[PDB]
Amino acid sequence: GSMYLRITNIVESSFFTKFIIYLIVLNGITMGLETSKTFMQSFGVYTTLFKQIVITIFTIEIILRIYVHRISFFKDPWSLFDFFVVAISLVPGFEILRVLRVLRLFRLVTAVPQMRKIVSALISVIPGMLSVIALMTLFFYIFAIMATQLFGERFPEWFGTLGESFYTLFQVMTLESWSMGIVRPLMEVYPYAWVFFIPFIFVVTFVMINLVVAIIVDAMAILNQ
Amino acid sequence: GSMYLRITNIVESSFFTKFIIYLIVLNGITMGLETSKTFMQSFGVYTTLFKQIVITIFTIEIILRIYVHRISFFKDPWSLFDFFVVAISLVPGFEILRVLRVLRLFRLVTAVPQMRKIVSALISVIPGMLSVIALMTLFFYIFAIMATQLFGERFPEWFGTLGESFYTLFQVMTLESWSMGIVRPLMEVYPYAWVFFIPFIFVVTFVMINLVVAIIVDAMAILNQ
Amino acid sequence: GSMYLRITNIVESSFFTKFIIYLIVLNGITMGLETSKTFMQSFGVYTTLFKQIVITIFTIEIILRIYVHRISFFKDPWSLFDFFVVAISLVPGFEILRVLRVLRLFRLVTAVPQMRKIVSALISVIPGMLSVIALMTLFFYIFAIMATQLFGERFPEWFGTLGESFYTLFQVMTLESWSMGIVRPLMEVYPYAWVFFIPFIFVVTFVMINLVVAIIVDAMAILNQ
Amino acid sequence: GSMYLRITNIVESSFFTKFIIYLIVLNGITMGLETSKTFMQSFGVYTTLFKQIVITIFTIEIILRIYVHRISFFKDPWSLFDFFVVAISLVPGFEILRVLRVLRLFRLVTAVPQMRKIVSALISVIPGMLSVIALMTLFFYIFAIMATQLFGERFPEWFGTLGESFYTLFQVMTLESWSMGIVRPLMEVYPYAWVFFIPFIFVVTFVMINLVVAIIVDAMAILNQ
Ligand SMILES: CCCCCCCCCCCCCC(=O)OC[C@H](COP(=O)(O)OCC[N+](C)(C)C)OC(=O)CCCCCCCCCCCCC
Ligand SMILES: CCCCCCCCCCCCCC(=O)OC[C@H](COP(=O)(O)OCC[N+](C)(C)C)OC(=O)CCCCCCCCCCCCC
Ligand SMILES: CCCCCCCCCCCCCC(=O)OC[C@H](COP(=O)(O)OCC[N+](C)(C)C)OC(=O)CCCCCCCCCCCCC
Ligand SMILES: CCCCCCCCCCCCCC(=O)OC[C@H](COP(=O)(O)OCC[N+](C)(C)C)OC(=O)CCCCCCCCCCCCC
Ligand SMILES: CCCCCCCCCCCCCC(=O)OC[C@H](COP(=O)(O)OCC[N+](C)(C)C)OC(=O)CCCCCCCCCCCCC
Ligand SMILES: CCCCCCCCCCCCCC(=O)OC[C@H](COP(=O)(O)OCC[N+](C)(C)C)OC(=O)CCCCCCCCCCCCC
Ligand SMILES: CCCCCCCCCCCCCC(=O)OC[C@H](COP(=O)(O)OCC[N+](C)(C)C)OC(=O)CCCCCCCCCCCCC
Ligand SMILES: CCCCCCCCCCCCCC(=O)OC[C@H](COP(=O)(O)OCC[N+](C)(C)C)OC(=O)CCCCCCCCCCCCC
Ligand SMILES: CCCCCCCCCCCCO[C@@H]1O[C@H](CO)[C@@H](O[C@H]2O[C@H](CO)[C@@H](O)[C@H](O)[C@H]2O)[C@H](O)[C@H]1O
Ligand SMILES: CCCCCCCCCCCCO[C@@H]1O[C@H](CO)[C@@H](O[C@H]2O[C@H](CO)[C@@H](O)[C@H](O)[C@H]2O)[C@H](O)[C@H]1O
Ligand SMILES: CCCCCCCCCCCCO[C@@H]1O[C@H](CO)[C@@H](O[C@H]2O[C@H](CO)[C@@H](O)[C@H](O)[C@H]2O)[C@H](O)[C@H]1O
Ligand SMILES: CCCCCCCCCCCCO[C@@H]1O[C@H](CO)[C@@H](O[C@H]2O[C@H](CO)[C@@H](O)[C@H](O)[C@H]2O)[C@H](O)[C@H]1O
Ligand SMILES: CCCCCCCCCCCCO[C@@H]1O[C@H](CO)[C@@H](O[C@H]2O[C@H](CO)[C@@H](O)[C@H](O)[C@H]2O)[C@H](O)[C@H]1O
Ligand SMILES: CCCCCCCCCCCCO[C@@H]1O[C@H](CO)[C@@H](O[C@H]2O[C@H](CO)[C@@H](O)[C@H](O)[C@H]2O)[C@H](O)[C@H]1O
Ligand SMILES: CCCCCCCCCCCCO[C@@H]1O[C@H](CO)[C@@H](O[C@H]2O[C@H](CO)[C@@H](O)[C@H](O)[C@H]2O)[C@H](O)[C@H]1O
Ligand code: NA
Repeated sequence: GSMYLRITNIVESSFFTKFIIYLIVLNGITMGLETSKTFMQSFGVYTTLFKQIVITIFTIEIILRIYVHRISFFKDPWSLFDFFVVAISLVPGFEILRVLRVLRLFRLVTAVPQMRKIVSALISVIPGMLSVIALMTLFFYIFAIMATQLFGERFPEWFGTLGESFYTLFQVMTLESWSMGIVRPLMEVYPYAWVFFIPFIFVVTFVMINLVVAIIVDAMAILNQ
Repeated sequence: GSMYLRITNIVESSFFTKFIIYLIVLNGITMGLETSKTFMQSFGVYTTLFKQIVITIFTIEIILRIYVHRISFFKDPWSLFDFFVVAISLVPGFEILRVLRVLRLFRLVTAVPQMRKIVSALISVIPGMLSVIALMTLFFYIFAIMATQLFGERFPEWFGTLGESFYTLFQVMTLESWSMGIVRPLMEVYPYAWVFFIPFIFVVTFVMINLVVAIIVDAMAILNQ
Repeated sequence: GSMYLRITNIVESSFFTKFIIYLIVLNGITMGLETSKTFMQSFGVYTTLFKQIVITIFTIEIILRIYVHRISFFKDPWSLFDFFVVAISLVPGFEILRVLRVLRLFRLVTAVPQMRKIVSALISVIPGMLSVIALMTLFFYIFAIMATQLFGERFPEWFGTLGESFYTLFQVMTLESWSMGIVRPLMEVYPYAWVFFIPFIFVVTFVMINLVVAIIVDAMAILNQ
Repeated sequence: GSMYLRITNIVESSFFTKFIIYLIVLNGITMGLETSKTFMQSFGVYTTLFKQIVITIFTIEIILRIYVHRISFFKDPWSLFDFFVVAISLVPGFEILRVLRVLRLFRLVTAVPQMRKIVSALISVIPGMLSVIALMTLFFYIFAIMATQLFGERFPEWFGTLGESFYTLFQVMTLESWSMGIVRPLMEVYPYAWVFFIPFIFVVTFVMINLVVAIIVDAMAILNQ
């Protein structure tokens, strides 16, 4: 009751979240310096223990947050994200987790209010995009299957798999080395390969243009009214 | 009369189109697995016959649809598309048709209502573009002819044909390896080649920008009113 | 007087301009077929004389047009363009003119009304762009001079001239092989070369974005009112 | 008093700033010609002294400007820029300053009113971008650290440093040789490298799209009202 009110008044105070922010920036500087190998021979003893103390502080502070807000902490996406980040950082995963630990720096966007505002502004335009995202995914899946069965035996590196055909169709979509890297080599053996790729590029570019216009008229519809 | 009303009540029922949708997704999974050669040695006997039964079901179900709606089925673009897809899938074409058979997966967009809504939204912005499309096609045709007669003998691979000059001008338009892949090699022998290509890129980029702005002010004109 | 009224009624009749249009499309087909060398061994005798008769018809028909409208023909940009095109096509220029002759196909846009409408729509957005065009040209000129004097001796092919530095800065602007083609080779000898090019790319991209937004708010300003 | 009023009437007269403008354009022509080495053997004696007289004139004329407007000259960004430019041009820096001297040509934008108007129009859209700029910088910093610690030992040239990982992530962002130049070489040894780069590209492209839409709705918000 009084303990609760006092400890919640600590958890949702400014100085608490500010202290967490400043641990975040200091530890961001830390992880920036830890990529330097000469630096690590000299100061690795210190930098590792600094990461240890920040992570215990974070785990304690989500213990307090989750104490204050039991169900609503798990109903809240930002705190859900802080939980899952410190949890990943807490697990001892074949070293692939060491690189995942630096995701804790993303907590900066959850701790600081303006960053939180812009990333929710970013997520909010995604609902309107689901229709075109699914249209494009189906178009890519149908074309990936055709590109695989058309070019897979003679070009195993680029189209031998459904997965590699996704990859290289996605490359083509970004128009990166499309004709010189993939189409023209293909035409040295399959001469009408452009019949598959020119339409692919045209439809993909037009749908991608329509995606971005679709966004604007949404941000404008909330504006003119 | 009563038979008609009963069989039309079956054809335009939800469960019918839903069953067709679920055959579509199952067969999409099927065609996804059929690109895998090891999978096919094991289960090709089954996967081929699954494709056989889905295609007979589709042909039966367009027989029913076309029965219900004789003229209007052929006046309807989505059903016209389903007809032509199953028809392609029904024809025994030098194996080039085997890859065309996976176009049947596109029926998913015609069967499901939201996909149908977004692709007609996509087609509908095309009318407004016809003017600029034809302007660009004429500009490409005039430039393709000049690039052919300017660079064709000394660069047969890139400009020896009107068709190859279309191709490589289209490549340049996507700005993919423009100077490094085509212009600079050309300048090693024809030093003023940039006089042809820099304007080409400028006019092409400006017209393409104007295309996309042209789209927005159309989607906005239906909005502000 | 009556002769005038009758011959002007012929020049500004539909069938006259339509006949000119159909000569244009036939001759476009002609010039398309003339790039084919095997075709020319067979039918070059005919195709050349077809180009001769169309060009005499065009010169006669601008003689009539300029007869009808003396000063205003020269005050009119479309007719100014037809004049200069047939004039180029009439001059016997070291064969560089043979390729310029196909510019006569552009007369199609001047003869047909809808094409004329869209290309003036295209020209009309250019006035608003003069400010940013001149800002960019000054920025390119200042940077081209620095890139020349910084990298010209050790990289004569890319930056040895002010002209070659324009060219390759323009290439960088289109982001085509920027780091792999130019920056990274430069850094193998001049390690801080990115200090010149990263800002260049940032400012160039931001100004180019601002150019395109600048266009939209103009096309919208004529709309919301 | 009277001297002041007379000398301020000279400094803020048109002909004064116009004369400075014409020195600027003449000296721009000069610096354009100075990159030419054959030109310099012939006329370098003259061109260097021309640059000497223009720079003394500029230093005198900012002496007069700063005389007229003591505090407000330093409170004014355009005059602050002219000051710092002539000051750089006045310092005798291991020849790295010789190339910086051509920045004096940028004074043209500060002297001429329309250029001044468009560049402040350009700066003014930057405030609204700070939120997304900082979001992207944090995302790049977190990913640069992961790309360094994931790929640095086996790819020292592209990811051996935090700085080189910034560079090549920025390259990927411009989609320049992404898969062919970096991802596919990486996959020859680290096969799941796309799990790092495909998301990177998706999030980076979406945030960059949102940046540009963010700009438009700002330029439109000042318009519809
Ligand atoms: C919002 C996010 C802001 C991001 C701003 C980023 C500012 C820093 C970017 C770093 C750019 C330079 C990196 C670099 O040059 O790397 C070199 C070293 C590794 O080399 P090293 O092995 O030390 O080689 C020594 C060679 N020697 C003896 C001749 C000197 O590698 C390093 O030493 C890297 C040192 C990085 C310092 C950390 C900077 C933290 C900035 C603030 C981030 C806080 C937000 C979480
Ligand atoms: C986060 C919010 C929404 C995100 C929007 C995108 C959502 C859809 C994402 C794609 C869904 C399909 C994923 C997929 O098919 O994965 C297949 C492959 C498997 O890779 P793999 O076969 O292991 O790679 C081979 C390379 N090797 C052997 C030499 C190592 O892995 C890949 O190659 C994937 C390549 C990129 C595929 C992108 C597909 C784009 C579809 C439409 C995207 C939206 C456009 C607006
Ligand atoms: C709206 C459209 C949604 C699209 C979502 C796409 C999700 C699936 C993307 C597939 C990405 C991965 C593809 C891939 O990795 O290919 C590998 C195999 C071929 O290799 P394989 O010859 O089996 O090599 C065996 C090697 N061994 C023995 C060591 C294991 O190739 C395969 O096995 C591919 C298996 C694909 C499964 C089908 C997935 C269907 C997803 C739902 C689509 C329904 C809408 C029509
Ligand atoms: C679906 C809705 C509307 C679509 C908008 C585009 C409509 C216009 C499409 C193009 C019309 C002209 C087609 C054409 O000229 O085809 C010529 C070539 C023939 O190829 P080919 O000579 O067999 O290729 C040689 C390569 N080889 C020998 C080594 C195998 O084949 C090609 O290389 C074609 C290359 C692409 C040409 C694109 C022309 C773009 C014009 C404006 C496009 C619209 C921009 C908004
Ligand atoms: C608004 C503008 C519309 C533009 C639509 C463009 C439609 C035509 C695009 C041409 C695409 C194909 C070009 C092509 O494949 O070139 C091959 C030949 C040159 O090869 P050739 O030397 O004949 O080799 C013979 C080989 N052999 C004996 C085994 C057959 O090269 C040719 O034969 C080219 C023939 C082109 C025919 C002219 C088409 C005119 C279309 C309408 C344009 C009118 C508007 C002015
Ligand atoms: C039509 C309506 C308005 C058009 C907007 C653009 C207006 C401004 C155009 C550029 C003005 C300056 C032209 C210029 O500086 O020409 C220099 C070079 C000379 O070439 P050169 O030195 O012969 O090339 C060397 C290659 N080699 C020896 C191996 C054969 O030739 C080039 O390399 C030129 C390269 C492209 C320069 C583009 C400069 C862009 C400035 C801002 C463009 C507008 C962005 C919105
Ligand atoms: C708003 C900004 C407007 C910018 C407009 C730019 C117009 C000029 C662009 C220059 C493009 C051509 C550059 C070029 O071709 O470079 C060649 C020479 C260096 O070669 P060089 O060593 O002379 O070789 C001689 C070879 N020989 C004996 C056989 C003739 O290199 C040169 O001679 C370059 C000469 C450039 C002349 C200066 C042009 C000033 C234009 C107005 C700028 C005023 C605003 C500040
Ligand atoms: C002017 C108004 C606002 C401007 C917007 C951008 C503001 C943020 C800029 C970037 C801040 C971080 C700078 C940084 O981390 O510098 C690190 C490296 C150090 O280079 P270094 O390690 O010496 O390069 C190695 C190459 N070598 C050894 C072979 C010579 O140097 C680099 O490689 C930098 C590479 C480009 C980094 C761009 C980061 C973009 C973040 C978001 C950009 C805004 C997107 C809208
Ligand atoms: C919504 C729009 C949908 C657009 C869909 C378009 C699909 C069209 C795909 C075109 C694919 C072209 O791929 C085509 O494959 C066949 C099948 O082997 C090749 O066929 C042949 O190739 C060469 C011929 O010199 C030989 O090695 C061999 O005799 C044979 O395999 C064709 O020469 C090639 O051009
Ligand atoms: C709406 C805008 C329209 C823009 C249209 C612009 C068209 C301009 C095209 C410029 C083309 C340049 O192409 C030009 O071709 C001629 C004709 O052989 C070459 O001429 C020469 O090339 C080299 C010279 O070293 C020699 O091999 C040879 O003696 C000769 O063929 C020129 O050196 C080349 O620079
Ligand atoms: C069936 C679909 C209907 C077809 C019509 C749809 C449009 C298709 C256009 C062809 C696709 C290739 O698209 C190519 O993309 C590149 C991207 O670098 C464009 O380059 C772009 O540069 C600027 C700067 O970003 C853009 O504002 C502009 O849209 C475009 O000019 C090429 O100018 C464009 O041609
Ligand atoms: C509006 C924004 C304006 C932005 C303007 C930015 C301009 C900055 C330009 C940075 C250019 C870097 O170019 C720099 O040139 C000098 C001058 O030789 C090189 O200096 C040195 O290079 C290498 C060093 O290993 C040696 O061969 C040699 O001893 C020497 O020439 C630098 O190492 C290089 O990094
Ligand atoms: C006669 C025509 C009038 C000439 C003026 C018309 C504009 C011409 C611009 C030069 C054309 C090259 O166009 C080049 O396209 C590339 C596409 O990757 C742009 O790169 C682009 O990145 C972003 C992200 O998409 C775009 O929002 C932006 O438009 C542009 O900066 C280059 O910045 C631009 O310069
Ligand atoms: C907001 C979104 C955030 C997205 C973040 C995504 C991060 C995911 C990064 C995936 C990185 C893949 O990088 C992965 O690195 C490990 C660690 O060595 C490699 O592991 C192995 O590589 C090869 C295996 O043949 C061998 O040389 C060796 O035995 C081993 O090092 C993996 O095979 C590689 O695929
Ligand atoms: C001082 C200036 C202020 C700096 C901020 C201005 C923005 C600078 C951004 C960095 C420039 C590189 O710009 C790079 O252009 C490429 C063009 O292929 C973009 O790729 C683009 O793809 C799509 C499709 O066209 C565009 O709608 C979008 O704008 C962008 O994501 C990269 O995502 C972008 O990062
Ligand atoms: Na490229």
